[PDB]
Amino acid sequence: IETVPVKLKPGMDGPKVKQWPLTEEKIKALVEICTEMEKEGKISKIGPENPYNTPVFAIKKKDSTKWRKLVDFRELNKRTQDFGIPHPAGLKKKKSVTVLDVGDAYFSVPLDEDFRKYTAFTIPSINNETPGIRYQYNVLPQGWKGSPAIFQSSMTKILEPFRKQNPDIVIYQYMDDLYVGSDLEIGQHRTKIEELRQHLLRWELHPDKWTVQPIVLPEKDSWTVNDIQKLVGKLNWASQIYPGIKVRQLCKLLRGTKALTEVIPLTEEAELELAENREILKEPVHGVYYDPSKDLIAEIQKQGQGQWTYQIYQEPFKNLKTGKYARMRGAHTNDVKQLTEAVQKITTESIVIWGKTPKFKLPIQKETWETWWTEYWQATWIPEWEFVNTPPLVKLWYQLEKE
Amino acid sequence: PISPIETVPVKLKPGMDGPKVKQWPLTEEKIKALVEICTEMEKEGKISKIGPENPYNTPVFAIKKTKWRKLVDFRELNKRTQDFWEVQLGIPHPAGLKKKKSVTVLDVGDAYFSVPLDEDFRKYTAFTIPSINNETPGIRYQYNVLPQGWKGSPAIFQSSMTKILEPFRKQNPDIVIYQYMDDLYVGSDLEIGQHRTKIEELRQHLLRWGLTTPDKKHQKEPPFLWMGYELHPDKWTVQPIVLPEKDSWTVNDIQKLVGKLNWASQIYPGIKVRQLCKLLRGTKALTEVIPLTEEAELELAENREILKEPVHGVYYDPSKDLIAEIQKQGQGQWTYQIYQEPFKNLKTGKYARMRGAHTNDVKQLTEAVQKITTESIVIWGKTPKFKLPIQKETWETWWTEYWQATWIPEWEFVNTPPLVKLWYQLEKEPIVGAETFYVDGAANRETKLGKAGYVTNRGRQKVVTLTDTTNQKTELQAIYLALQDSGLEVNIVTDSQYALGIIQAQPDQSESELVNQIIEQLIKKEKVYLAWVPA
Ligand SMILES: O=C(COc1ccc(Cl)cc1C(=O)c1ccccc1)Nc1ccccc1
Repeated sequence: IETVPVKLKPGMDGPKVKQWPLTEEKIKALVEICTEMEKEGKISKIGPENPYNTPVFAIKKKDSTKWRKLVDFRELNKRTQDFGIPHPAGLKKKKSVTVLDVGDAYFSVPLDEDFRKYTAFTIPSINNETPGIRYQYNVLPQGWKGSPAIFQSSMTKILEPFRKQNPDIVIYQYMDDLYVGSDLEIGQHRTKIEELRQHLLRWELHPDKWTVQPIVLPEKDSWTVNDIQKLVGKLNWASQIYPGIKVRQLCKLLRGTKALTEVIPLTEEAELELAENREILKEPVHGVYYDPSKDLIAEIQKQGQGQWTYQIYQEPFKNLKTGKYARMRGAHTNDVKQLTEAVQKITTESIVIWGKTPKFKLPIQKETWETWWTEYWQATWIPEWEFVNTPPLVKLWYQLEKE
Repeated sequence: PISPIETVPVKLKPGMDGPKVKQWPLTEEKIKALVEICTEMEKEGKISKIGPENPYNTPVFAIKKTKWRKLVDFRELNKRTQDFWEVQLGIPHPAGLKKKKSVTVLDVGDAYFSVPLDEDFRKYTAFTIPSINNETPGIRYQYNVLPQGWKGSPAIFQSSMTKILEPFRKQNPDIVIYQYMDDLYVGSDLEIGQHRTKIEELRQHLLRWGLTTPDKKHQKEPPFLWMGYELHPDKWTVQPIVLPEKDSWTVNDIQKLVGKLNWASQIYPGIKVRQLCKLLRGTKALTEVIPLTEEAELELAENREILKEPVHGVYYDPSKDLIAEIQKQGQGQWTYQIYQEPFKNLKTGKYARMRGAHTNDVKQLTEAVQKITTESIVIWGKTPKFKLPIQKETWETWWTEYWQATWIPEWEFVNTPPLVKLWYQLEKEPIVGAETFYVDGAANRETKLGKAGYVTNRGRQKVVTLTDTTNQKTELQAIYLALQDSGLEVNIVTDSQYALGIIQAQPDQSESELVNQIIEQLIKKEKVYLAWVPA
């Protein structure tokens, strides 16, 4: 099989990202994994004249004893020429969607001779009592943007029979993944999947449920100066989203220097105002649409007690989607573990709906994140991310979301 | 001899061309000495007499170390040569080496000239041997091997050595080899006689590849002086650290001193440089002489005693627990020692007080834990069990409700005061029966003229006029005034966006002298409730 000429974007030089320290347990695994890939001719050791580098590490998603190798090509991907995969809006509209890792399909296609060097990666060594073990690819590498694109013709060809046999099922491909969606009953759905698996072996999401939860202001028997002050703080800020939100009559019940604990009887005006504000918050703000030409942003706030809120958007205050995530069983004492599952969860939803990953604003310190995230990562892909300082009010606001 | 190894394909940076710098003029003496040298080299196959072709050139010099030696200046060729993979710039640490019954170092110095050079790049290494004055044309040469001083030599040589050792390593994996510069450190737990035999087998193996064997004079022995340490069979130590005794100290003298002492504060428990560092105030020149105060004298006197103390580490045993204990030496300052067996430390250290915006002890502890975790993973490929001076209750109470993702790996509590804890905890709800201060602050940001004050539900009021302040400062002072004029329980209402920040993070240390004054008041109350309301 031939090799299509692949190139870096005009003016882009290859990646030179440094390898982050790996634990001995992980190094041993990549060594084994890599030795075997070398034998199968998939990768080759390289010389010192190759200055490029991409980080690599090892994960474990489904299987237990087994280790998987995950290479972080985000940078090379950003510098790789453009081509792709068509996104079907019907995907999100399916009762059930299952993800399948078709990363191995690429080990069959050779990678352009001259582009290989840009795939250089390094297995680190403990205490540096050894030089790193350098390699580059000979075949399409997993996680690389150009892989699914080049193996595009071969994916439609092998998928067509199943798509023809079942024109009521939608199949979407992003990176190494294949998102398969249908409406069939659970059992019939899963049984229908293996049909695809078996087909593939020869070469559990539910979007409809995904609610768009609203904000719910507190309702109380009696209101204290403090209560009003707090409702007003949130309302005010929230008016950045909804301009019909007002706090005039409420703010008036604050005129005076009363004890923070004193009960204030709501006037009828403050009541209507509260009533008008509640109606307004019964639905998402009108006019927010998805714009393909812009980047999707995912912001996450640590609510506490294992709770997290997020908002996907492209323009500030114009949320395409908002939601909440409650730490899964067992992450009780690990913030970093809850945060990584949320990112994976938010990224997967994002892929399903718009076919692209969002850029995250993570409420965690860079050092904290980079030191441990791979310990819990399980996806074949990796989103972009920056670290931020959660504004006190944004958290207070979305904490109000309805349950 | 030249190693029959395949060459590494080198290139010049994007488009650039070979260097052309012109030969510095030399005397008849230095020229005759170089001709001697270059003839001996041409013979060994190292370099080659070339001709008219080559447009490139590099300046050759002659230094005396006491016979004449060559010195090619490859700076220009080095600016034009492609980049190579880091020649491994990750410095190992003694605490990471696994003990070995026997370690033997093997020197491969002139090995640089033992590895051939990409015959395609050779032209770029052309240099010239001048004629007496500037008379007739000089003799011209080119390198057939890795030139000493050229950008790519260390990397290519390392790479080359690595390939050459792969066979040997395969055959005997119970042997460890560390490649550092021109040296090979070979260790093993075999019996001395067998070890010695393997060294000779290896030495013999390298000979086969044109990588010559050192003499018995050039043969180094234990302990080994490496990157500043002394590695002994059963333990490692720090080379003696000496401090210059004088009756005259210049600015430069004191800065270098402070430098060496700050370095030593890592391995040595107690080094202090406050009094010496003070001597740098208002200095006007690096050569100015600053009389050491009494205190700077008492200090520099005490450190000398400390450095005379014996501080050693131990090596790594993969079969014992990796433990790390931490201590809060002072606000924003921590000391840590990582060990396996009690009292036998593998490594130790400290993280300096980084004066910044605002944070808290549990957070800083949390960051000290992180830096150490990354350090161990790098050195031992695993994270240690932590013994921290903070209660599981204190931790669970702080982490569980903090706005930022944070985490501490597996840890235990050790009651070695001072203990790290929360200095204060703002109330969750307004305090009943506690006065409520409605504070406010305003200042003409241009005239820096403002006022700060409050009015309480109890009818208590105040207003102070501040000369030369900022909006922020008046807001914060409004709060400060409220804190100092109130009882042990206060409710405080403010519209300061900043305060909203204090509510969320509740710092116990900041860089602002004002925020710090407020923190001290906060800490002093029995209960305090801060409420923010839009302005
Ligand atoms: O028992 C150990 C543990 O250290 C080692 C283990 C393996 C190897 Cl290849 C080298 C070392 C070094 O000491 C070393 C020397 C020099 C530079 C860098 C590392 N050392 C030792 C034994 C007998 C004698 C002296 C030391």
